[PDB]
Amino acid sequence: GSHSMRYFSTSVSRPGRGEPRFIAVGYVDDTQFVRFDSDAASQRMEPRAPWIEQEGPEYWDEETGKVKAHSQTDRENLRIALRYYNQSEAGSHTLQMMFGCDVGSDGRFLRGYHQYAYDGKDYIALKEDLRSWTAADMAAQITKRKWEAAHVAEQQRAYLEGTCVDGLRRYLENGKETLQRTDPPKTHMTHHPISDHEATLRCWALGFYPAEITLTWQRDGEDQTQDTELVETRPAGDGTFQKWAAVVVPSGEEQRYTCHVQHEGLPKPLTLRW
Amino acid sequence: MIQRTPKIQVYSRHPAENGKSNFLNCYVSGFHPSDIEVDLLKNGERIEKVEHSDLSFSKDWSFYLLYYTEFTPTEKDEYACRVNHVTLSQPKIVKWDRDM
Amino acid sequence: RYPLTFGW
Repeated sequence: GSHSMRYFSTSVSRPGRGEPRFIAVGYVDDTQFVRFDSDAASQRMEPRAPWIEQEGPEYWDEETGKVKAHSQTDRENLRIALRYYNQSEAGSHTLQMMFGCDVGSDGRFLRGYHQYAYDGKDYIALKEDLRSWTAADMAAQITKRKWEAAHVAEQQRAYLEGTCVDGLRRYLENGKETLQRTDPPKTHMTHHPISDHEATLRCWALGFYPAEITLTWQRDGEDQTQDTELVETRPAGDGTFQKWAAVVVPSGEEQRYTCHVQHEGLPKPLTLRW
Repeated sequence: MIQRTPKIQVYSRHPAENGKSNFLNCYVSGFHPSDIEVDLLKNGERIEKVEHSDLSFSKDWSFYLLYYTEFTPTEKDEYACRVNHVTLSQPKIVKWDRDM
Repeated sequence: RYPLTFGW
């Protein structure tokens, strides 16, 4: 199916306690593969997945340069945004950036992303056409003008459509045995009496990949609405993911309930009964 | 500036089996800003071999982190996750419900 | 492959 590549950088100012801390992480789909922490001693983009280790000194140099270069511009962007907003140098501010590209089933370009957030809210973003910018506010509009006069756009568009999808194609091939595997969920149900007239039913989905999954409870084939409790899909810590839905059930009624799990890695969607 | 309070999940990597070595996880997510204090507890005690994932964030700019350490569950050994953040008036301790 | 970045 479709795939993605993403970079997530975050700078935080530590006023009176040194220079800002820059952290950047890289993902193909739901699989991190690189990192750069400015408070690290390597001072280099480091690998975080096996299939990226096979990249040569040339690659690591290039990527190290671009992230280190970014960290520096960011640290000066935190300064500029203090001026733009007339903010106090006593307060700590955050500057996030996400960048990446979506591709289709055979590796064609679908969408490109380059956008920013100041203190957790939208700052400036590249519209879908990769031709224009959207500015969240008056400050971001100053930088919208600067990137317009600088013609940043036509550079980002060429990179996203080419280099970015070319790179994703490559990673998907080098990380083939992993980035394209589809692990189905290990499913099962539990039972917890809460107070003699009520018992929680809990449906489980474990060790699957990718993270996209649907858990559906039912009472006589009738979807429940939030009498059920979903938990946010969580990372197992080993490349796979987990999730569970629960319902509170009137004692003796347990068997009226069914669980319904849909996942890419399944042939047919499973249904479970206590 | 505008702050989100973290959601917390403590759990194990694999289905816990006493005597069988595993991994305990604490997943903090959907918070902002990124400065956060997370501890894995083995009977009220700070564990010293605890690692975490590289700072990352979600579509809404909110941060998430996985804290983890290897461990072997037992019938008596209790485990918790303690989390502190600007949005919290006091540390929040989430107990590992071995079978939640 | 890490992106190029620009000043605000």
